[PDB]
Amino acid sequence: VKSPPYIFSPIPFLGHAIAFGKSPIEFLENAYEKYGPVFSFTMVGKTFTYLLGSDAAALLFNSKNEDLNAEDVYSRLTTPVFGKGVAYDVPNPVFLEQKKMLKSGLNIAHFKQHVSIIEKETKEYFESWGESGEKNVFEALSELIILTASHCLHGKEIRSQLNEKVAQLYADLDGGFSHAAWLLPGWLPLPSFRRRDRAHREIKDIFYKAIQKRRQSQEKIDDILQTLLDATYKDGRPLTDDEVAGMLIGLLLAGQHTSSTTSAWMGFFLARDKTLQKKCYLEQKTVCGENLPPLTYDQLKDLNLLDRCIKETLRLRPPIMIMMRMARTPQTVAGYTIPPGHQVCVSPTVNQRLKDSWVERLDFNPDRYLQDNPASGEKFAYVPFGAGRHRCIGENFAYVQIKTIWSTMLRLYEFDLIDGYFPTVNYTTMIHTPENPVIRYKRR
Amino acid sequence: VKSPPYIFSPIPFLGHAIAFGKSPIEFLENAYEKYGPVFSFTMVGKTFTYLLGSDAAALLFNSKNEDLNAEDVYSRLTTPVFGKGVAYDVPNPVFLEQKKMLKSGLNIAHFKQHVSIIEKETKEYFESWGESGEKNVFEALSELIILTASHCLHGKEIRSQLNEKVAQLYADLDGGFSHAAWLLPGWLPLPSFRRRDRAHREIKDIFYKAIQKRRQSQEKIDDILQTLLDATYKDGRPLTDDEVAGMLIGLLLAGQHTSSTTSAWMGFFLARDKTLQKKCYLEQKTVCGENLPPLTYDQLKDLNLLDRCIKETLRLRPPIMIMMRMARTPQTVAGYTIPPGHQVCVSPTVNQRLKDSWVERLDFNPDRYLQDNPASGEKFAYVPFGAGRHRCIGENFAYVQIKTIWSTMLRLYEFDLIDGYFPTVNYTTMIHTPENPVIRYKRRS
Ligand SMILES: OC[C@H]1O[C@@H]2O[C@H]3[C@H](O)[C@@H](O)[C@@H](O[C@H]4[C@H](O)[C@@H](O)[C@@H](O[C@H]5[C@H](O)[C@@H](O)[C@@H](O[C@H]6[C@H](O)[C@@H](O)[C@@H](O[C@H]7[C@H](O)[C@@H](O)[C@@H](O[C@H]8[C@H](O)[C@@H](O)[C@@H](O[C@H]1[C@H](O)[C@H]2O)O[C@@H]8CO)O[C@@H]7CO)O[C@@H]6CO)O[C@@H]5CO)O[C@@H]4CO)O[C@@H]3CO
Ligand SMILES: OC[C@H]1O[C@@H]2O[C@H]3[C@H](O)[C@@H](O)[C@@H](O[C@H]4[C@H](O)[C@@H](O)[C@@H](O[C@H]5[C@H](O)[C@@H](O)[C@@H](O[C@H]6[C@H](O)[C@@H](O)[C@@H](O[C@H]7[C@H](O)[C@@H](O)[C@@H](O[C@H]8[C@H](O)[C@@H](O)[C@@H](O[C@H]1[C@H](O)[C@H]2O)O[C@@H]8CO)O[C@@H]7CO)O[C@@H]6CO)O[C@@H]5CO)O[C@@H]4CO)O[C@@H]3CO
Ligand code: HEM
Ligand code: HEM
Ligand SMILES: CC(=O)N1CCN(c2ccc(OC[C@H]3CO[C@](Cn4ccnc4)(c4ccc(Cl)cc4Cl)O3)cc2)CC1
Ligand SMILES: CC(=O)N1CCN(c2ccc(OC[C@H]3CO[C@](Cn4ccnc4)(c4ccc(Cl)cc4Cl)O3)cc2)CC1
Repeated sequence: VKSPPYIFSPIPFLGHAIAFGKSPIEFLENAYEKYGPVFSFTMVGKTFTYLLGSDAAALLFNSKNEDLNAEDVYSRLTTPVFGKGVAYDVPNPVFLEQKKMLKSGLNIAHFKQHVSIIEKETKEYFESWGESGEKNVFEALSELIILTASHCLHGKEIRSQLNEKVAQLYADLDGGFSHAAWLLPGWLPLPSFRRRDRAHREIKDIFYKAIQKRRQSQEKIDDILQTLLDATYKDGRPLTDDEVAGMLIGLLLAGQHTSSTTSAWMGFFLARDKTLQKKCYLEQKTVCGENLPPLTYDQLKDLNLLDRCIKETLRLRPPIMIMMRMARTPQTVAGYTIPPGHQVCVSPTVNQRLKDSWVERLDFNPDRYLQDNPASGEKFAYVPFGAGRHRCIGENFAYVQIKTIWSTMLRLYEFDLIDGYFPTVNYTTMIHTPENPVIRYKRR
Repeated sequence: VKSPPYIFSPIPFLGHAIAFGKSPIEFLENAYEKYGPVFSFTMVGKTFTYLLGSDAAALLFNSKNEDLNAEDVYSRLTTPVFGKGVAYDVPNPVFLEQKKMLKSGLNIAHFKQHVSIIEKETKEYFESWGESGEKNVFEALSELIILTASHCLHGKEIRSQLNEKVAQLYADLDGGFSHAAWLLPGWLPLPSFRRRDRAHREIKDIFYKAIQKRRQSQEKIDDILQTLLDATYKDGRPLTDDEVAGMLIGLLLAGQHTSSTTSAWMGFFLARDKTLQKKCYLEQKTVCGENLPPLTYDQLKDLNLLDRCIKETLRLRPPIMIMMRMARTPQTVAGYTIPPGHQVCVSPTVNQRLKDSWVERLDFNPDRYLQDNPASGEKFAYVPFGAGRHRCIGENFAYVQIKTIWSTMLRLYEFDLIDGYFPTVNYTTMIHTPENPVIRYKRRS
């Protein structure tokens, strides 16, 4: 019985809050060098054990929620946003069943509807950008993906309900994913806290309309919303309008920022490497045809450089930078015993550029997978959508959304850095955004 | 006409204060990577331009004080501590004459007196350490250096006055060297300013009577104090007691924490590398004889290995991390022009560790000066004592003090890391101290 190596700190309560908050990746890498794959440190009165590399990460991924708990650590910020009865407000096994319902709605038949739907929105959004200029790509992508995600994961009913003042209510909901919502108790009246809670009530209320609007129309519509309204537990109990609305919010959030971010980054990687940008466009012609017809799901499967470009963007910029659990029981990894109380953590980001197992780690090189790599060489070195019980379900949909958008975007425009500026990473938010994400764009 | 590359910060007033504050060398080397030898950034509403590498630092080192001025940047810290009419409170030509006088005291005749003074102080101090144990070297060293530096630089009369009270007065003065004193206006009253001011008066008062008393006795004492009492500007004008008192405070502050931090680090470099440590002890025997007799200045010149260990310590841990100037007129380096108003900096630490010119840069290797190295291969790669008009005058004394101390310390003890711990650097203060500088020791064979 032995404790993970502990990283002592000068500052009594803050701990490593300032060094880690400043640049978590450098911090975690420096710690990996000095202390190894399993270590502890204190931030803001809380102790964190991190698991780095595949072997160590294995513990968090392979474990039961009974032993490494996700609600204990997420409820604080998620439950106020998504709502009661949904996600981390219920016991895990109840959650899994809701996960299976959402899974059902994410299949090839729906994805075939999604492709053309997203393609139209993309084309129609970018009518405002004209033939050339300099605009913020991430904000454009943020707005577009709020349109595409809603169109696909919510109904046409809800998509037709989106205006300026609804995006504001979504923005209010984003402000729930904060530094402060995690650390500070909910009973404090902060600006962001009231802002968020106001929007939750409103948007639940807006979803109540559209659920009622569809529950009553007879036209057989087969999208994701229908899948939810039709589903049932092992019980045989259908979902309450509340439950449904709860998981509609969870879909909107999961599906929006994780794809805007990633799309935005890939933009800058492709603008920095103009040869690779050219090859992606060439592959568009080679696969789909020189006449560039509207996109099909079946064509997507064959855009393999684009696919690896997305694989590689997610490698160097996974939007979920950290996974967390609470140790409810003692757990053993690498010979260390993590005591109950620690928040146990894995970082895809660190794992995915770890010097031990990636060649030219900081290089944007989608051909790395066409060689030997730990993404197939190792279990948990490449892990942007997690693994085990808490593993993602949006991977196919996120690949469809991003793929369609960038196909359309490369068809519209050639992209370039402004004065060679490659954006750095903003760590002031759990939304990890590119700093000043403005690209130059020529018509193709 | 082009200004240096500038590093932007989101944070409005503070700018890079946190990123620089936390790890300056890390910050500066990453900046070197992205931007090159010359760049500018801002902290707490001040803009800094750094000159990294021999070629760039040549600007600061070669420049005249009118162009790149030190009073403008040092005075707020310095004058309150040393007092008026001294150092950076007077125009630079006046300071040079002052430096010339101090220099004339730092000669071989006095250094020979110093050796046997310092050795005795060292032997006597470390009697409280006993056969073995675990103690805080850095604390022991600063305590010791206060005694040795006073004895050598102030004289026997002042050293006999050194008690618990006076040690506290000096520590209050040290408190004047805060980042706070550099940033915040002097009419504010933090606890530490009051202390600095009160202690400045009480120390001057002590030095006054000490100066008075020797100006009177007939004992022909040939030391650094007498050199000051007998000195004269080109004028013909001798120093007033307040000037003598000033530079005496200057001397103790100067010759104290520079030697104590450097000695402490060397302790840790020697404890980390045990076969190096033993070779140093063998050198003692090989040079001074097997009997290990009392140290002499002459013997110190032939301790080449210990010399290079100090040289190498100063290379990796120079006590003065940043030298600074105010730009009064515009200056040009590497094609860039620094506007008047920027604070222009060099860091010996960064220069002395630069991938480009240092083979295995982070390695403590005293024998690197027996190969081809940039200390002789370049101009300003190795500059722990500065260069140009503001060049240090204390190097020879520093070496005498540290060699004598560590020579003795090696004869007395063998040193070890506690649990393989090597202290990291404390940056929260201007005395760049080692973290938890406790060392293991046992009586040497
Ligand atoms: O000696 C090296 C160390 O010195 C300085 O640390 C001081 C620090 O600045 C102050 O904060 C204070 O420490 C108090 C601390 O704040 C409290 O948390 C508490 O500490 C207790 C721990 O909570 C508890 O876990 C246990 O500690 C044991 C560890 O659990 C166990 O793993 C092991 O620790 C070893 C580490 O695992 C290993 O990594 C290595 O530690 C290195 C550190 O990681 C590194 O940061 C540095 O530490 C410096 C530090 O920077 C200084 O500021 O080097 C270390 C090399 O040793 O080795 C560890 C063993 O040394 O064992 C420990 C038990 O030894 O108990 C502790 C109480 O002991 O109370 C503290 C009250 O002092 O003071 C410290 C000491 O000067
Ligand atoms: O633009 C004119 C500028 O040109 C020269 O600077 C170049 C520099 O020498 C190159 O090294 C390189 O600099 C890179 C830079 O170091 C990186 O940090 C990065 O910068 C991006 C930021 O990371 C990102 O945050 C954002 O910047 C925004 C700021 O965060 C925000 O505060 C605000 O900027 C305000 C400034 O804070 C404020 O001081 C003021 O700035 C003006 C300067 O004071 C003035 O000297 C001049 O700068 C010259 C510079 O001296 C040349 O050497 O004009 C400045 C701006 O007009 O005014 C701002 C208030 O609006 O807004 C910015 C958004 O711009 O984005 C930046 C830029 O991508 O990227 C750089 C790599 O390209 O390039 C620069 C520029 O060519
Ligand atoms: C690039 C896009 C995406 C990435 C990189 C991503 C990443 C992740 C990661 C890392 C996890 C594991 C979290 C943990 O273990 O703590 C996860 C879980 C999950 N994701 Fe995503 N996601 C993306 C898009 C989506 C989409 C579009 C949806 C909705 C269809 C979604 C819904 C979910 C759900 C329901 C979970 C399960 C949470 C749990 O079981 O505790 N994600 N995702
Ligand atoms: C190892 C110990 C020492 C180191 C590393 C050191 C370092 C330095 C450095 C880097 C400078 C240049 C300052 C600048 O340009 O900003 C300097 C200047 C100076 N030092 Fe030292 N020093 C040491 C010991 C001493 C001692 C013992 C004395 C007095 C006996 C002393 C007195 C001075 C003086 C008078 C200056 C000139 C300041 C000026 O002209 O602006 N130093 N020293
Ligand atoms: C203290 C500290 O150092 N830190 C505070 C906590 N910090 C953190 C916060 C949240 C987090 O996230 C995990 C939870 C919350 O969000 C998702 C991630 N997600 C998003 C899309 N797919 C998955 C999620 C799951 C299902 C659904 Cl329906 C929707 C979503 Cl948003 O899992 C991960 C890390 C890490 C940094
Ligand atoms: C904002 C910022 O980034 N920062 C704050 C200011 N920072 C700084 C502060 C002081 C400094 O110091 C140079 C001046 C001050 O002190 C000496 C150094 N000194 C000591 C011994 N030998 C030389 C000195 C010279 C002669 C005599 Cl008589 C006595 C002394 Cl104390 O020169 C150098 C740098 C640099 C870091």
